Amino acid sequence: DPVPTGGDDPHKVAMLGLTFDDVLLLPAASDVVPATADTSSQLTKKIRLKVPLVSSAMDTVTESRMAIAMARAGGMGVLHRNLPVAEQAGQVEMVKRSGGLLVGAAVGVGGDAWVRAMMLVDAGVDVLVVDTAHAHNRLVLDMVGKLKSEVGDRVEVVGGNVATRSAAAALVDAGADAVKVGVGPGSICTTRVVAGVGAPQITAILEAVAACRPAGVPVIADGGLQYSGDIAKALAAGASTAMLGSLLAGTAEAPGELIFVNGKQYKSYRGMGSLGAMLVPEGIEGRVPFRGPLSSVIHQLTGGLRAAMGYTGSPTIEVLQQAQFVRITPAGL
Amino acid sequence: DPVPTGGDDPHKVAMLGLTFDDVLLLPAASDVVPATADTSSQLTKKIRLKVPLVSSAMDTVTESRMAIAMARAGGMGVLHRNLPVAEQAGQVEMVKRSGGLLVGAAVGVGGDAWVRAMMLVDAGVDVLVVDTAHAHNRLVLDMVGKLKSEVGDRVEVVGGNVATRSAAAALVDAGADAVKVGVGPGSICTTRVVAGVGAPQITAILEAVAACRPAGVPVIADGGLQYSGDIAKALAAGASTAMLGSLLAGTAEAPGELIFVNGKQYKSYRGMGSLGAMLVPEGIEGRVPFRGPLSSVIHQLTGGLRAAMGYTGSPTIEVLQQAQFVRITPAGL
Amino acid sequence: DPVPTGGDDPHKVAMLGLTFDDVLLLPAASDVVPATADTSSQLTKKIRLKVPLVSSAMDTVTESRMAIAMARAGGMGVLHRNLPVAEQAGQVEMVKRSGGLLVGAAVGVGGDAWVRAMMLVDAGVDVLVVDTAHAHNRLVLDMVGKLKSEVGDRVEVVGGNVATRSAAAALVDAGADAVKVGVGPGSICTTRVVAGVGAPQITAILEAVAACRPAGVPVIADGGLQYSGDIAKALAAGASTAMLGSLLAGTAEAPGELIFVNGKQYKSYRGMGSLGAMLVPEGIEGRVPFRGPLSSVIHQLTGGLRAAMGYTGSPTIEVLQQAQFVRITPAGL
Amino acid sequence: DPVPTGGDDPHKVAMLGLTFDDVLLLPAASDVVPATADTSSQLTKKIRLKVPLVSSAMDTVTESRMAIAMARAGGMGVLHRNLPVAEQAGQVEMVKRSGGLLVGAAVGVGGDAWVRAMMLVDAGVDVLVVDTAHAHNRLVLDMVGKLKSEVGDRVEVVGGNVATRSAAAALVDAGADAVKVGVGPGSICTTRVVAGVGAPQITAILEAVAACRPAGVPVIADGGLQYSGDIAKALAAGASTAMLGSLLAGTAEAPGELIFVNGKQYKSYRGMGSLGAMLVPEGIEGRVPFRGPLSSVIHQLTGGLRAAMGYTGSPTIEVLQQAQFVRITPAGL
Ligand SMILES: NC(=O)c1ccc[n+]([C@@H]2O[C@H](COP(=O)([O-])OP(=O)(O)OC[C@H]3O[C@@H](n4cnc5c(N)ncnc54)[C@H](O)[C@@H]3O)[C@@H](O)[C@H]2O)c1
Ligand SMILES: NC(=O)c1ccc[n+]([C@@H]2O[C@H](COP(=O)([O-])OP(=O)(O)OC[C@H]3O[C@@H](n4cnc5c(N)ncnc54)[C@H](O)[C@@H]3O)[C@@H](O)[C@H]2O)c1
Ligand SMILES: NC(=O)c1ccc[n+]([C@@H]2O[C@H](COP(=O)([O-])OP(=O)(O)OC[C@H]3O[C@@H](n4cnc5c(N)ncnc54)[C@H](O)[C@@H]3O)[C@@H](O)[C@H]2O)c1
Ligand SMILES: NC(=O)c1ccc[n+]([C@@H]2O[C@H](COP(=O)([O-])OP(=O)(O)OC[C@H]3O[C@@H](n4cnc5c(N)ncnc54)[C@H](O)[C@@H]3O)[C@@H](O)[C@H]2O)c1
Ligand SMILES: O=c1[nH]c(=O)c2[nH+]cn([C@@H]3O[C@H](COP(=O)(O)O)[C@@H](O)[C@H]3O)c2[nH]1
Ligand SMILES: O=c1[nH]c(=O)c2[nH+]cn([C@@H]3O[C@H](COP(=O)(O)O)[C@@H](O)[C@H]3O)c2[nH]1
Ligand SMILES: O=c1[nH]c(=O)c2[nH+]cn([C@@H]3O[C@H](COP(=O)(O)O)[C@@H](O)[C@H]3O)c2[nH]1
Ligand SMILES: O=c1[nH]c(=O)c2[nH+]cn([C@@H]3O[C@H](COP(=O)(O)O)[C@@H](O)[C@H]3O)c2[nH]1
Repeated sequence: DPVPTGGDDPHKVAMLGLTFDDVLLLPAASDVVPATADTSSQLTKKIRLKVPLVSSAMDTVTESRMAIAMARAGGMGVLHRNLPVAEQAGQVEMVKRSGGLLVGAAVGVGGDAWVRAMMLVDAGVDVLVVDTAHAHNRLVLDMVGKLKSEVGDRVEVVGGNVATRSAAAALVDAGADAVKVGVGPGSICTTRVVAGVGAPQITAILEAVAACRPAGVPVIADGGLQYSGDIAKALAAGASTAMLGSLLAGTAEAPGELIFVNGKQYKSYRGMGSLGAMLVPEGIEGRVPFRGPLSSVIHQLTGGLRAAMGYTGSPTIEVLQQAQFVRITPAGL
Repeated sequence: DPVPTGGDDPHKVAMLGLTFDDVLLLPAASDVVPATADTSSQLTKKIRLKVPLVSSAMDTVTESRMAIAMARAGGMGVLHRNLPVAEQAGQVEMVKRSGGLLVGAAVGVGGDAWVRAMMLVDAGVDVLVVDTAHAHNRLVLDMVGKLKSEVGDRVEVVGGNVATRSAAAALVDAGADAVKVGVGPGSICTTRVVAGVGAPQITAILEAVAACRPAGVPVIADGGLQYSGDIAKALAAGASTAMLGSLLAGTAEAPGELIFVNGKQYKSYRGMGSLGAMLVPEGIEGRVPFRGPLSSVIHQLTGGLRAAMGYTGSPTIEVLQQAQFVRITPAGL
Repeated sequence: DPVPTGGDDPHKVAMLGLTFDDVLLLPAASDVVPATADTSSQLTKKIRLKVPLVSSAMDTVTESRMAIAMARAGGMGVLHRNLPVAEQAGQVEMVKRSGGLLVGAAVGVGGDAWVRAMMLVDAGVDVLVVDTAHAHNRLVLDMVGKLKSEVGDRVEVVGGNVATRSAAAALVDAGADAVKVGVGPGSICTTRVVAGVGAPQITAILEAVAACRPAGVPVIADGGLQYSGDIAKALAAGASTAMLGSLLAGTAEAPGELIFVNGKQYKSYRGMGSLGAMLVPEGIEGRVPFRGPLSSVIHQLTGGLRAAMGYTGSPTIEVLQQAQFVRITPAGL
Repeated sequence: DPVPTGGDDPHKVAMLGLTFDDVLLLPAASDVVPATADTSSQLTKKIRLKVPLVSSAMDTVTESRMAIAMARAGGMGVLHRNLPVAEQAGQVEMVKRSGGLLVGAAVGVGGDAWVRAMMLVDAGVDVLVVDTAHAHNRLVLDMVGKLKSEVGDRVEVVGGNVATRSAAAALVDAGADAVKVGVGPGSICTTRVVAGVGAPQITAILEAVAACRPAGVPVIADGGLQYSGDIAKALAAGASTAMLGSLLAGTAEAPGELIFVNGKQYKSYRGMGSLGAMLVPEGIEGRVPFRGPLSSVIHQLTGGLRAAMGYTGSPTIEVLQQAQFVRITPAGL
């Protein structure tokens, strides 16, 4: 008898992938109210954040202003790599000189990326993010391993992005201090349309965590978070932090100017694989509603997270990571 | 082999949650026609209603005018608690002086809520509703138990809201005279977006009833009812009454004035967790179509319920609670 | 362990109901081309149609003009019962005098319905349709049995509507010469919203056929057919004929006049349970695009059916009833 | 106990059919970057293409200009058969005289189709495509066998279209040099609405490949490809090439003129079963956005395919055919 969806191979369709909108967190017994919840969580093996949020390494999201504001809000920014090495290293220094704030910076793969990494380390960066669409490529695993052996106890090395248990395991073996998850889910991502490739993000987190948690390696959920409720869902699936692009792109601190249209305000937001950022693009150029100061956006996001922690009876993010989901049907939206 | 939706824990995604739109009632053998159906049902252990409908404890739904009209229609109102204690107690007296009509009133948790409760009991209220977003919080279970031990044979004590079997069981153990179900489903609810928390309402009722029915405790289905057909579905899932917000907010008797727009009439309707009602809000402020007199709305809702009773062969609500569902696909809408 | 959708009763959600849009017919080996297919099929035990289509007993679909045109096209009309007995009987005579054409007529339940039935039989009707929303009501089963024992070898007696195997079996036992299926699916039906009751139509046909086929009783699929492809699907699920309302309401022969709007033409179409037709209505009043002559509409519908017969390798409707489905996902629409 | 979807036959609903939008390709371990991927693949047993793309045999897609451009781009065109034999044969000669480019041409079934085929072979065509809606009809299998025995080592003979394992197996037995898959999926196809017949295309490919691959016969995925990502999905499901209609209809090289509307440009695109092309039509007449030169469209499509190959670690199309899918939910779109 055939597999009900076709052919005779039961592993051809390997999984059923759930995204954020497919699940809700179940309320549970609680002695936690939103006010008493503790939102701190590991970004990497060595680095703990007060607020488990990181801004995306995108040229419409994180330059020094955003990185400073994120660190002051208890999270962290990852400086984007679409600018000369000297300028990126300069922005690292601008952040570190603003009171010894934490900061990360993105690098790619290869010789130029190596020079960039060494300059960032010299400028005092806390976290290097090897920042790629496909960390299961051998070249990315090599870059992560080479960085960790060279500068590994002066700096934390994050590898990404992955969407499977096997890819997460490979980054763990290469020595990553955190594993970043997300292939396909970004709001400005067209990888699913252009390449037909991706993994729904709740399932991707569940799978990456199955490799990373037994190894003591934190998982960063990256892409597709549209609402504060999604942050609670990502962390409950086992992520330790979430990386945000679109939710932060509309803020005052994000690079780019205010666009006034029809009495409404917008800001430019674009994929780092868009034509404008870079050809077969895998990102789009768009705009998002203007959201005002970063500090207030983060307060709303953390407020939603704290509500989820109270509903699930989670005093800490570590307990939130043990919460359960109910799956919902299309009618549920 | 992994769980097909991710990870190695088969209980991480604990349930598949159905909402009202996911199911239909199956017609069955019948010697009932809508005219002969008996719609009476227990609100609490001690209180039976002629019509199994309760109006929401919301400041755009139930003040004394709505409570009087609901009781005269054979149901009951629950007076909202967004007003001073003296005024809420006054409205209880206004209802009781209108012919010994049944009335309930909402209270929260804590010292002020206690003073409020004692005043309501003194004013002659029939039902206290401990009225919270999360009754599985230890503080709410304590409030329910404290009220029941103190004023428990003078007044009925309802606890809510819950969305799981374990939460319902906890309220039963605390001594609730009814258990109110609904976390996430309200029309003006943004808990699912803000906190990422909720449970689809048919599954939530089925689970709460699995704890409550063996204990002889009635379940009140609260939130997400959009159509008269949903009332029949909630009761068939095992609820004994339904609580209505949006379906009653448009009525003449609801608080608030008529809004004339484009020759159409509306009334304000808002969550009790909205900014206007209260910060990270979990409700919105909106409007609903004006619906005319409450009496006529209730006649239409009970007419739909009676039709369902005839189709399912249910002469009483107790038999309707034994009816079966067919699940439908998205194509079914 | 609970049922995954809630509670501890695996039969509470009894079925997964498929509708027409949930399935496609699988192509199969074929020596049939659309031109050679034979579309004849049993309407009842004793009556075979050349084209397996019947027009709905609705006052915006079938009066004598439609009945004459349907019979001439190789199908049949069922005259509606929203008119005096004398007038309905008169229209039966008008059809029979137009060349001994087949005709049916609807009756309800009770004394007045009985008088109506006797007059229709005297006027020479071929088929009485006991025409109700819920044939599993004991009163309807009694009417079917009483008619069959009284006038049963002069006239064929159809009973409906049902949506389950048990209801179909009950009509078989009462002596129905055909069983009509459809509770909830009609285009102008609001039973699913008002009463929350219904059964998706492919599953309803599959279940009714499981009772009717072993008893040699034909099944009429009634309601929810939107496209010619749906007729092939209904017959493949095991129905022997299909009854059409909305697909025929726009035709020249349907009662009602042409409505000109924005250079487009419409005709009124309304449920027989609508306010205008009859209170808690379970039908709506609307309009449908004007479609021109009935003869041309039937040619298009039979052409689609013949195409399906060629694709499935079915030379006759009896072989089409053995065809298989593939289920499709929401993405499939 | 009944089948959960109705009746007592577990094979009545035979399969669950997935389409392109139901799945994503899973990233895997990779030493492939888009630049190093090899996109060559078998069109037929004897013919390999550099780019695994074929243009549809439609009179709004492929005449000699499109066929020349497709062959120069490394793919192939199939000349449509809605024109006199002499003219179609002439266009074959026009292509062959443009540098010994590969070309195919469509024929139907019967005596006239035979004369057409012989003229095409004499004009030097490389591939005859027996071009029908239903190749599991005995008449089509006979045409394929007759052509292969008569002209079979001078020319390759493709048979289509099929949507099942059994139909693919029948074409293999008849001697097809490739099997073309797609019943129902075309953008301008109304077979699913008119006849109610079809098979979702990923499942159809998986099933056809289960018959064809063990026989060494290539599968051409035909219809429903909307995005470059769909090409990667079709090939991963086991197809060896993809045939494109709508994605190529907007190009400069496609037959038909530019339609200027609202400052936007369009081109006519119509099914070959549409009224205009040919009655009960199973295709529609429409328009598609103007896309510019074919060469640039093919570069974008191959770029998406190469990205998918890098993500899946596939250096060749043969390895891409071993990639795995994750199924997504409706929420996933
Ligand atoms: N999402 C919501 O906030 C929500 C949901 C349902 C109803 N309401 C309505 O809003 C009004 C205020 O209700 P409320 O419960 O927000 O009032 P509240 O602030 O008075 O809280 C009362 C008690 O409920 C518990 N609680 C509430 N939310 C919690 C959470 N996220 N985590 C842990 N415990 C929690 C706490 O024990 C708290 O002491 C009421 O009228 C209620 O009917 C709000
Ligand atoms: N939802 C609907 O009301 C509905 C559905 C299908 C067809 N129709 C059409 O509307 C017209 C009136 O049909 P009707 O059946 O409402 O007529 P009706 O009022 O004449 O009822 C006839 C019999 O059907 C049974 N019945 C009908 N609805 C029932 C219910 N909810 N519960 C139990 N028994 C019920 C009763 O035995 C009743 O005596 C007919 O022409 C019919 O074709 C209505
Ligand atoms: N739904 C459609 O009609 C459809 C589907 C795919 C492609 N097309 C395109 O339309 C054009 C005409 O194709 P066609 O196959 O309609 O041409 P056609 O009328 O020339 O038929 C050719 C042969 O296909 C078989 N066939 C076709 N439809 C059938 C059915 N419903 N049942 C049984 N056998 C059937 C018959 O054996 C017939 O002799 C072609 O260019 C084709 O590519 C049409
Ligand atoms: N779909 C996308 O292109 C995508 C996805 C996520 C993030 N981004 C962002 O865009 C920017 C560029 O990222 P990038 O990875 O495209 O940069 P890149 O071109 O610098 O590639 C870096 C390395 O990633 C690997 N890689 C990337 N795409 C691959 C594929 N399709 N197949 C195999 N290996 C592949 C290769 O080893 C490559 O050497 C970054 O800022 C990143 O955050 C792009
Ligand atoms: O497929 C992609 N193409 C792109 O061009 C692109 N640019 C950024 N990113 C990724 O998207 C994340 C931001 O996602 P959100 O806007 O949903 O927060 C980021 O954090 C990245 O992981 C991309 N992904
Ligand atoms: O999540 C929520 N945020 C809020 O601000 C809010 N206010 C009311 N309620 C609840 O909603 C119920 C009314 O729901 P309906 O409008 O769907 O009838 C009510 O009966 C309550 O249970 C809220 N829920
Ligand atoms: O629920 C209902 N309320 C009504 O008022 C009503 N009127 C007709 N019918 C039924 O609908 C069938 C026609 O359906 P279509 O328009 O989909 O063909 C008809 O053939 C009937 O079975 C009704 N059903
Ligand atoms: O059902 C159909 N009715 C038609 O009239 C018709 N014309 C073409 N085709 C088929 O559609 C394919 C093109 O599909 P796309 O536009 O989706 O690429 C083509 O390659 C054909 O397989 C038809 N199918």
